[PDB]
Amino acid sequence: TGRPEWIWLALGTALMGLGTLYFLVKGMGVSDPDAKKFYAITTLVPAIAFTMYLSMLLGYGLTMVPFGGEQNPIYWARYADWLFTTPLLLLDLALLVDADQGTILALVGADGIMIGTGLVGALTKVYSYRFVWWAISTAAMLYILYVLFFGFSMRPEVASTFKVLRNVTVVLWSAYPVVWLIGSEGAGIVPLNIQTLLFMVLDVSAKVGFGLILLRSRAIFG
Amino acid sequence: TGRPEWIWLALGTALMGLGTLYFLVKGMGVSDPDAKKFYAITTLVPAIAFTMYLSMLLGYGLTMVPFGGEQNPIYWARYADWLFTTPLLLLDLALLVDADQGTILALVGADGIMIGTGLVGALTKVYSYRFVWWAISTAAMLYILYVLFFGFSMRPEVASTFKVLRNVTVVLWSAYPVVWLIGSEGAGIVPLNIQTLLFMVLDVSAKVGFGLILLRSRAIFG
Amino acid sequence: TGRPEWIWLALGTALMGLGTLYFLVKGMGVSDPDAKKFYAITTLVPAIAFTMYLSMLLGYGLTMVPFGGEQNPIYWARYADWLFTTPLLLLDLALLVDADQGTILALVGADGIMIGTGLVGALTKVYSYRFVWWAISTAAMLYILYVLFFGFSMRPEVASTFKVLRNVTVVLWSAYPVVWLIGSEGAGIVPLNIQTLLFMVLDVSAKVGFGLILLRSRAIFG
Ligand SMILES: CC(C)CCCCCCCCCCCC[C@@H](C)CCCCCCCC(C)C
Ligand SMILES: CC(C)CCCCCCCCCCCC[C@@H](C)CCCCCCCC(C)C
Ligand SMILES: CC(C)CCCCCCCCCCCC[C@@H](C)CCCCCCCC(C)C
Ligand SMILES: *C\C=C(C)/C=C/C=C(C)/C=C/C1=C(C)CCCC1(C)C
Ligand SMILES: *C\C=C(C)/C=C/C=C(C)/C=C/C1=C(C)CCCC1(C)C
Ligand SMILES: *C\C=C(C)/C=C/C=C(C)/C=C/C1=C(C)CCCC1(C)C
Repeated sequence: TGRPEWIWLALGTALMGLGTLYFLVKGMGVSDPDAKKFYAITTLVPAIAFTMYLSMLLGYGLTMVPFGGEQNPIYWARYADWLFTTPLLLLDLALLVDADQGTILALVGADGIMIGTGLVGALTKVYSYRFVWWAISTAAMLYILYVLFFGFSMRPEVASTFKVLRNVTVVLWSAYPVVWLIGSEGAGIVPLNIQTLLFMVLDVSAKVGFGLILLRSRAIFG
Repeated sequence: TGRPEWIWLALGTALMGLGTLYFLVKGMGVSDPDAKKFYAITTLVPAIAFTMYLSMLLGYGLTMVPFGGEQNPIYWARYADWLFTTPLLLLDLALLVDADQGTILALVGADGIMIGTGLVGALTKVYSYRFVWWAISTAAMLYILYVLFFGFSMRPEVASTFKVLRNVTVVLWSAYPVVWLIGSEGAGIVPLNIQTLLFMVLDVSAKVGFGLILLRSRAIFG
Repeated sequence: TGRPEWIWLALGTALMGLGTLYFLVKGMGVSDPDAKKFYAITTLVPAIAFTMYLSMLLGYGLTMVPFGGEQNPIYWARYADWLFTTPLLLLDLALLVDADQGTILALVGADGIMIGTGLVGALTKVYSYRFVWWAISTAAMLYILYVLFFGFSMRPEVASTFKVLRNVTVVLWSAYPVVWLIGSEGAGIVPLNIQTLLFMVLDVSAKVGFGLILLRSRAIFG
């Protein structure tokens, strides 16, 4: 179509779709109660992203936001996607390390604030304020990464896989506030099609790649 | 009023209301921890539907959607209703069979995708796309029914009641994608008042009738 | 700014902000699994309110609602705030008394109906109907307070702290339906700036003061 970013949305849609079907088939047969939780989460996440990418592709998950005296196309559906997939993702890490519930609630709450304020920032019409919400969102992100890095005796296999996905999480999650800032959502330093491309690549990395790593570990089996 | 479907919304409102009060009174005295969960769920579900039916009756839970070059009255509040009551309903069946958490998360997630994409379909302005979302929603439904049918040793009483409500669930839930397709939401083969009538009858069946069956079983008691 | 209520929104923002940082620092070091849940909740609640107060201060968490032939400024973000903080608050009391899950689900469900119908009331354009939703919301509140008062052997310390926060909860929560009724949201007997002032004072009392009392108790430690 007329939206140059469509190809990234179509590609994103296809890969989340393919990832969902992979994990869906991959998850067949799994009877270990613990393995099943990781499979459920890891299958659900790209299943949601699939529907959210398709809504952006079809034009539903997009709105227009006035700021800078300009009409800025804001794919709100990315935030809806993140609002559900990032706590699931954290759930993966919490179950991994048998996190305390209080810590999980801390993380999921901080996460909802993270996406919620990033959405608010994305939809805020007063340009300067966009970055106040960015800053607060980023602070919630930093809290989360802090908890994950310096909070989260497990078996060596758990500790081992946790360290991998933990380092993946930091680099990956940290890229999102940077893509937003430089992208058409924030400072408009990079145009929307490039920004969509970037977020697509991070999302598929976070929602299929991350799952491929997790589900490759015996750490998910009790 | 001027909306011919009002009587079905008024009737739906009254019966969910009456059902809530019934289960509320019925639930008094129940001290068994397990029985209390089934009562909580089974009381909450029509309590929510009551508020959602009343919002449709009063005109709040309704929006207008352009497609087919027509202004289509979409009772979005039915989806809000379903978004909360159908996982509760699944919760009833999961607790029944002592489902694994991973399986519950699978089900609740698939359920949210089911209602979420059905809502998206209901609000989609490009007519053809309405049915893409229908198809995806229906696929999530089929997944759920698959899990419930061929996934979900329990006591004979549990197995017995599970089989009943399971068969009820399949026929009942399966009717919804058919009513949407033929109704003014989808192909416009049946007009809105008839479609509302149909959904009211299914909702009261799913939100009061189903609860009457469940709460009639000793299966809910530990 | 031009909104006379801003100072109450700015003050509310500052105090929820200060409260969050206090509990955040206060919560450092806590390793007791149980204490951590109370800290997580009690820190998250004003963290959310902080973001919600700031959204009202900046003008994002506000919409205009036609009724009485007037344009009524409705701070929808207060309801978003409440929708998340009041179940957390109930969670605090449930964990306190080791509530049955069925009872918690009952409470959280009734709570969502409470805020959900109060939001619907706040956004309802037919003036009379505003109070039908108020009445239903209030009935859900009364249910909750009923459960908390005459439903919720614990150690004397638990029973002791529960009784305090329980009495706090009744007086505090009960003030909200009164402030809405007399405030510009309901009968317009008290103007919006006064109404905002009132809700700010209740919110800080409920979201920082209540937490200061809870976190002051050894009842939160296993
Ligand atoms: C361990 C196995 C079986 C791996 C195969 C993965 C297949 C699943 C579906 C396709 C997507 C997954 C690949 C993960 C890679 C990412 C981090 C990002 C790649 C995105 C872009 C397309 C190029 C890569 C492909 C492998 C599709
Ligand atoms: C087991 C007992 C006590 C049963 C009595 C149920 C009473 C509760 C409130 C009213 C509604 C419930 C009836 C369930 C029946 C449905 C499947 C659908 C009937 C809807 C339409 C009205 C006609 C039936 C009535 C019984 C109200
Ligand atoms: C037990 C200790 C350390 C108490 C100190 C609390 C400090 C935290 C942040 C500021 C707010 C908290 C005070 C709670 C009081 C309320 C019930 C309402 C007071 C609101 C208005 C401002 C005046 C009071 C202040 C103490 C800020
Ligand atoms: C899809 C899955 C994941 C891992 C996405 C991660 C999302 C974030 C870490 C987003 C963070 C944001 C911040 C910190 C500030 C700007 C707004 C964002 C929501 C993009
Ligand atoms: C109220 C309670 C229940 C049991 C309602 C069930 C709802 C569904 C099974 C709805 C399914 C839909 C699908 C499959 C596709 C069209 C959109 C719907 C959301 C109606
Ligand atoms: C912020 C924290 C808390 C304790 C707020 C409590 C909120 C309520 C008890 C609100 C109740 C309402 C009712 C009963 C009817 C009018 C609408 C309200 C949502 C204000």
